[PDB]
Amino acid sequence: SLKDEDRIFTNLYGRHDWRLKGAQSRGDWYKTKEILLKGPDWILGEVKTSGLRGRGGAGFPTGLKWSFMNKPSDGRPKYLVVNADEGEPGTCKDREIIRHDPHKLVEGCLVGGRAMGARAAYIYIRGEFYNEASNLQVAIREAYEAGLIGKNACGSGYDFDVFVVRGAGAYICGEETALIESIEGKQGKPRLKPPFPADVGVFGCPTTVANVETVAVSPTICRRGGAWFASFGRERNSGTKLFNISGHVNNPCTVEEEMSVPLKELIEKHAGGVTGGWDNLLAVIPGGSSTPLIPKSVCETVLMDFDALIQAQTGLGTAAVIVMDRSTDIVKAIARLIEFYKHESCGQCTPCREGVDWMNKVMARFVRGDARPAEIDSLWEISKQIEGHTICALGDGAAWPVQGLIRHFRPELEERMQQFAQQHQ
Amino acid sequence: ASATRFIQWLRNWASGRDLQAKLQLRYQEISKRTQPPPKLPVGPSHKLSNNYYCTR
Ligand SMILES: Cc1cc2nc3c(=O)[nH]c(=O)nc-3n(C[C@H](O)[C@H](O)[C@H](O)COP(=O)(O)O)c2cc1C
Ligand code: SF4
Repeated sequence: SLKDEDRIFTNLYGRHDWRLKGAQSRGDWYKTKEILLKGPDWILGEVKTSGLRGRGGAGFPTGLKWSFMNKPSDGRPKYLVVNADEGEPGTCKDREIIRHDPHKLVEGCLVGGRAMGARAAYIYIRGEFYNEASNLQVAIREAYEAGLIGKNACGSGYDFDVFVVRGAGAYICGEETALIESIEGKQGKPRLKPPFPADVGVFGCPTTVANVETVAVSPTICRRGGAWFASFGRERNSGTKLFNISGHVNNPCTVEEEMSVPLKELIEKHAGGVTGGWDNLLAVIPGGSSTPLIPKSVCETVLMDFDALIQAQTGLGTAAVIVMDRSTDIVKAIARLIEFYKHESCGQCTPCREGVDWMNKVMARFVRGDARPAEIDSLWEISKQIEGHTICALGDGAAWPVQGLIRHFRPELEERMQQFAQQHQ
Repeated sequence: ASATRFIQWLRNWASGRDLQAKLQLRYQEISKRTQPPPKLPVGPSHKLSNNYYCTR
């Protein structure tokens, strides 16, 4: 019932030595000829039966999401979009899954090629990653020259070629409409999701946006057994998600741990700073930056799962650990995260461009402590107003963590406010 | 005669008691320039949180 320690049979293995010829020796592209020969009903049906959750910072299940982009009849040719850009600060899945083992992500494009019915595949990498982009292109150069992608792919009629497209230092490549608009040529602003979803219009084509970690699970489900990825973890949340332990820790390391693992044991397996949850003031974030900060009272009992964490009023989506020490300031740290959202908000929705930017200016006062005690109670209502009324989910991501400053905290905020007001006046 | 001492006896004698509360009656307790600058208090609004017009 409980989550297994690390798991000996893991999906991700490339970390020590792999280039191009080493991928065949490790265990990649083994059943590529058999997977391409199999129909779309067998490929998408296996993914639906396994029940693999969304690896990206959304929380939406993949099994239903891939089904919309099946396309029975369409005029415009279908495309495949793989968003490999780095998400929230803390999540370092992009730097590990692309630079070390690039062929694992390339196998997902071929496996998801015949399944979705894609004519051309796009791999979108962030502008900050240039050393990772050089390794990704060289692996694609070795793949195309060998004769496995393009024209005739593993003895099949479907011809799909992967092309790397570099961004330019933008966080607004997160949303499904945002990454589509960035590759389209226009400014990096997300289109309205309710009328035209991903399957309706993306670069003038019915497409599907997927994370690099989510794309890496597709050859693991196809080549190896479907029950192997389904059994490990919880009943609702399935699939081994790479959770990176970062922040105030003695040894920060990204580990490929199984789903529904306890947070007290997760810090112990990667070796934390002061303690797992005793010595240091526990204000560790269950997500990258989007999720609200978890208190010391509810941390050891709570499990790091895709569904179970949301029930404890801290929805982990980005799948990253950000631990905070007793010596480090809690208020000053999250105020920088809001300042991060100030720089990285696109500027469409007025509750975000004039909301989050206004939220940062109020939060800057809270660090110095020149605010009224009534201002804490007000700010909780503004954060509620931002969360519900936005185009993209960055408005959500800048609303959840500031609500975490109101819940479980507030004696920390009042003591900073009362002492600074008495000293100045 | 214009002396107040003798006159006050006459006005008290001729129908009803007088003396106090004069016709002019603007001698003492008449504050000029009102007061030092005051601060006007705010109602059930002004203080933030739960001040929606949906409720009001
Ligand atoms: C603040 C925020 C940032 C995100 N950043 C990324 C990202 O960098 N890359 C990505 O693939 N998905 C990101 N996502 C998830 C998106 O919603 C994505 O378009 C899609 O849902 C991923 O689908 P999948 O989980 O089925 O792969 C982000 C979500 C949020 C709320
Ligand atoms: S929520 Fe903010 S970042 Fe997202 S589309 Fe609206 S204005 Fe742009």
